[PDB]
Amino acid sequence: TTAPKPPSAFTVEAQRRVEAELPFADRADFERADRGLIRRPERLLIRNPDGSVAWQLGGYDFLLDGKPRDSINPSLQRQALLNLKYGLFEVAEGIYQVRGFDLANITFIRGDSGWIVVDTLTTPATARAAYELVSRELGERPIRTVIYSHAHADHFGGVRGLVEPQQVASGAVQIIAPAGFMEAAIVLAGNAMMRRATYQYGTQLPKGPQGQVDMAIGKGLARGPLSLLAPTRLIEGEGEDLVLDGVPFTFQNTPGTESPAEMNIWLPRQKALLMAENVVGTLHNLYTLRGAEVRDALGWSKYINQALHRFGRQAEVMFAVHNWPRWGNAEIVEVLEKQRDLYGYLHDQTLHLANQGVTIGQVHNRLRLPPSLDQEWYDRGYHGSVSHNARAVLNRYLGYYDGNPATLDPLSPEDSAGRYVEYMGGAERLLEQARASYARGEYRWVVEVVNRLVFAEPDNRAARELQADALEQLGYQAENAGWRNSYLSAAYELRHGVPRDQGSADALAAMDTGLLFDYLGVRLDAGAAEGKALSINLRLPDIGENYLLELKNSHLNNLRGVQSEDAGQTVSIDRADLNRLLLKEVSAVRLVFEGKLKSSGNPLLLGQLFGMLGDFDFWFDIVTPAA
Amino acid sequence: TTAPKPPSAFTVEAQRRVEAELPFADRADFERADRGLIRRPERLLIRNPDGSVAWQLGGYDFLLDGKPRDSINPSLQRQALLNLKYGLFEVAEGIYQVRGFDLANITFIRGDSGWIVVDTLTTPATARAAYELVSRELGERPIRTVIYSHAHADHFGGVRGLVEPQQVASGAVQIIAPAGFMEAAIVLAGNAMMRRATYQYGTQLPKGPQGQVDMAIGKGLARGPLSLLAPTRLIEGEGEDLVLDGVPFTFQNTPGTESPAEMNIWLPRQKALLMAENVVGTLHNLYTLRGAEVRDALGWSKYINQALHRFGRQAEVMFAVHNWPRWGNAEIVEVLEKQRDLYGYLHDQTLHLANQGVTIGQVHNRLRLPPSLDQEWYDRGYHGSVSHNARAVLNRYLGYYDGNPATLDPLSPEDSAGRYVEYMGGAERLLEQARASYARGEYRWVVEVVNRLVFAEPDNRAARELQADALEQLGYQAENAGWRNSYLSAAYELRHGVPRDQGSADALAAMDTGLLFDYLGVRLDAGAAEGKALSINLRLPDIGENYLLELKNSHLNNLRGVQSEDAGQTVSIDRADLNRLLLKEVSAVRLVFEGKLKSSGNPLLLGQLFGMLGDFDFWFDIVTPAA
Ligand SMILES: [Zn+2]
Ligand SMILES: [Zn+2]
Ligand SMILES: [Zn+2]
Ligand SMILES: [Zn+2]
Repeated sequence: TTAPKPPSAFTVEAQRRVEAELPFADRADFERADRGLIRRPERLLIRNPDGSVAWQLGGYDFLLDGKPRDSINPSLQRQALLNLKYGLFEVAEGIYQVRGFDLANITFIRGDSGWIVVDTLTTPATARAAYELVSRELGERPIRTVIYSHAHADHFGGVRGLVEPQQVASGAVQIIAPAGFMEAAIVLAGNAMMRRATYQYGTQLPKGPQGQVDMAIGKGLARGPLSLLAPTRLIEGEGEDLVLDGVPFTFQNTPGTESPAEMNIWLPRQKALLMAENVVGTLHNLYTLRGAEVRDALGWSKYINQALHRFGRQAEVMFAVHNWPRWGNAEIVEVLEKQRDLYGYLHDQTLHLANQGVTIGQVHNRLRLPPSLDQEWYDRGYHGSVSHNARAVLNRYLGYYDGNPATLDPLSPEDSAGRYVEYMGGAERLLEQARASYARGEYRWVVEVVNRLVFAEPDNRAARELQADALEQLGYQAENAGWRNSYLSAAYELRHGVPRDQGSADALAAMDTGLLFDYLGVRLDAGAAEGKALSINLRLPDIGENYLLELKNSHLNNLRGVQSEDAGQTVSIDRADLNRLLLKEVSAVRLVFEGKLKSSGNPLLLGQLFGMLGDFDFWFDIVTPAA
Repeated sequence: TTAPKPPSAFTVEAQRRVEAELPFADRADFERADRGLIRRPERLLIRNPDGSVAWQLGGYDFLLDGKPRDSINPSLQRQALLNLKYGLFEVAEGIYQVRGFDLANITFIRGDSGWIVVDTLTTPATARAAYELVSRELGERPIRTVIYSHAHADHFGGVRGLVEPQQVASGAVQIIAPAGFMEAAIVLAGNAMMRRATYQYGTQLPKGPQGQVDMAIGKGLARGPLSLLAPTRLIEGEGEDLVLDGVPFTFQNTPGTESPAEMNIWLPRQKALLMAENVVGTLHNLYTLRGAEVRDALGWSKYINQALHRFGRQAEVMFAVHNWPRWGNAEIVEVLEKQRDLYGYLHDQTLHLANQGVTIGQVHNRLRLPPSLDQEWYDRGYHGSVSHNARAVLNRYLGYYDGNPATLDPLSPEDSAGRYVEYMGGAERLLEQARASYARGEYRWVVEVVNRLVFAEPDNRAARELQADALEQLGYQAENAGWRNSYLSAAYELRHGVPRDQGSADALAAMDTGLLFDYLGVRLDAGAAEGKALSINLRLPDIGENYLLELKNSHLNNLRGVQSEDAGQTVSIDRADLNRLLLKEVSAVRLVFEGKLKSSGNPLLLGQLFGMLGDFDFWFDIVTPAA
């Protein structure tokens, strides 16, 4: 049947096992998340200018009860409660945070004349709504300075809810980031990334006991326009000691951790340590299951130890861009140490195992945390997991292949499935014996093999539903947010199928010219390029950039700071205008007649180049072979 | 049984099918490889100071008749002959390389008063044996200058074969390398790598039609001591223009291509362009099979184009650190162009398909090169392959997890395998069907499925012998040198089982202290460190260095530039001696009595720490679960 089935007796047995292993008697965080609450709006409904709902908490009311339900891992349900403690907070003297308005927190520091604001949330609507609370409770003041902790959409995404661009250009507002920021915010596997993000965040899922419950570092993500205002000042080297509105500020770049650009903030007046997303109320991801580049556990662990050693020693509160503060120099030194040696263990021991021959596809089943790290709530794998970080690590050092030539050149799962089912007595006998495995709770095994049958015959109703039940039974058990979301999302589309009938200005403007052409490079229908050849000098004089375009062997090349004598067209167009072109906010025909788009040589060639460009459908099949 | 089997009907149909796919008619490389030949010595026999053979070519005699064999892919056979074209060569005026003294080429350039040497092969014996031949053939000259094209050992490792410390330190010999060479030269999965490397290079195989025929960038790899001297000057920035003993050199750095530190070299006076390992006679690795970090196809494509646009236009000969030179600006331009568009198409088209939802499991079965690139020998996947570079590329952007929560949390292959065999009736009905499939040629199917049973029942001789039979046919088929070797090394361990048979001073000397201790942390047995906690101030007075060592929650941390007044112990020891300690040249005890190892605080802690350092077996089980 197509609906969410109650937890099975094993799934419950699993939840009972969690009670037995995790120190639930430690309830301190509940006090730490309550501390300093200034205002908690009775209800929260934040609306984008479109009329759409960015952000909403009432779909999580069923959590407010605090009662058990057994289709939720009880450790995860605990984090889901603590992430529902939203509103305005004092962290320390003149430093404040609004939590539970979005995935991340926005943080307000008092200066002599007005707010220094750290990060800005995902979208303008929630940023705005958050600063309005700061204006209602603490009294209205202007935003002189906005600091990006690190280069994620979670933190620069609502900057247009707070300030608007002429304040920046005029300089009523400054905007600060670590060196690396603009390069790091910016694409090339974005369609793939955003589709597998629907899984990881469970975006089709309803909010509920069988659906979405929590996203580890927050409830979830706000939806709406993404914005992006460039920094006017960058922190270089190892950091800077700056004064902003008369408040002293220490930046400590940790490049190449949870982001390529990132920095911790040390506030010596309040003895406050704002640790970016380096350290939060969860084991962070080394590899997001969304799809990404692997992250350096080792430099991660090493930068937390540098923070322990320069600031952790003399700190009084430690707070972050997600989750909540911990006060007390003793709790601060311990947590930092434990987090330091979390990313260290994951790293050191994963590779220690790999130096004993344990592959990328075994290491997750062998690595376990020592008690002193497993028994911490801030060390649970809510966002990242022990399992998939150790592979991520393994994958960082040795790549995807396990050393075994049996798997050096595999057949696609759809083309391999048919013979798997034929060897196993066919579907009806594959299933029959699968149910027997289902009926004793080997949900990790049933998902692997029934998967084969769904790929061999994706119209087989029976294959999908059983696979779904194994997947949903597996999700109810999940401690990690992304896992739970991911699993249940699969079950959703096996039961119903996928949707059938289905830009940022700031982002495309943020995107480097060279990289646009690199993004453009990904466009190319090779079928259309086959046999083709052209070269085109592009010049964009607003930013003083000249590029050589060269298509040949079904590949678009681009090279900054060179032109050719032999190029068959010269195009001359401001980058500003070229974005409007790709954003369709002007017509090219309108640009050329305006004398904004200039041409010499063959005028067709640029048009030909863009004619050969395919597109990418958002709803591609993940759980079945292509429809 | 235990011996190698003939090519099957389906193996040599496959060998045939290459027949028409590939232009055996262009044999123009053969004149390319023959040209400039000054001497191919009678036979090649290079020994180390050991008495053992570094290098020898007489085991490749079977190819010298040059008759095709169906146990070899005819394209690899073409390369394998081409790489037999060893000896001393002229490339241009006053430019010579010896080829076929090691995996790479060594390059001698005439100066006003001596040689400029570019690269050093793998080990001191071969580089000295090269240098002697050059000295016999066209006169003894000193090497005043040695240049490292890049940071792989097959190019620096033979430097002590040509020079040694006092001529460098007197300044009679300078050493040029690209900035960042030393960190690039030097660990953390050093053991895993190497053992998966025996399979890549097929160190266990015989040289024969039924073993190791070639290694794509050359014959194979010489065996010997690994040396390394430090540079005296570095090329920084985008590059630099020097005059060495009257000869004008231009250096174009290409960092983060085949090596993190690399440079192409341009010689204007002969119009000669030495293209490092950016451009050689083969599709190179993006992802080495032994296990390493994914490399950046895109930067690689672009640096070739950049070189195309600075030099290629005006080059007359283009030679490289592997394989053979090519003459004619028209050819030289063309080759470059194709190579540029090769890695770029690889990068773009993987990302294109990925953006349409083609996962890490399908992509290599989707992507194909277009003819222009396919039908050039130098674009053949001998070293790297289109099939594993795509997956690497997909892997660099999205990671190892293909998106399907059926694979999110797999059971190890040896805990699921059993049911995979019970699912297929039993080791009876798996072998029955599997030998049926073997008769129809389905070798990529069979190596997958039987590996289920070899993992389920790692003693079953019929599973082991069949798996081996299917893997060998695949190895004969394979166009790739690593692939072939891996397939035919797997076969060899399945049949005979894995040996039960049972370090470079310069290498450790060049290893940063932090990095040395990062690796020691990896050696830490997690069981012996549980619950303990110690902190050590390490001082290394020779190099001015100070480290804080901290073990806690089962993790070894190390921190440069820090000292704690609460450390339980302070150990004071020249890095040079800590080297010697780790190279077992000298004992801990003797260093105490020579006043070379001093202590204060708790004198025992350093010993306790080292006591908790475990060890690794080299010969770990790859083709079966851990014995
Ligand atoms: Zn982030
Ligand atoms: Zn965030
Ligand atoms: Zn190399
Ligand atoms: Zn090499």
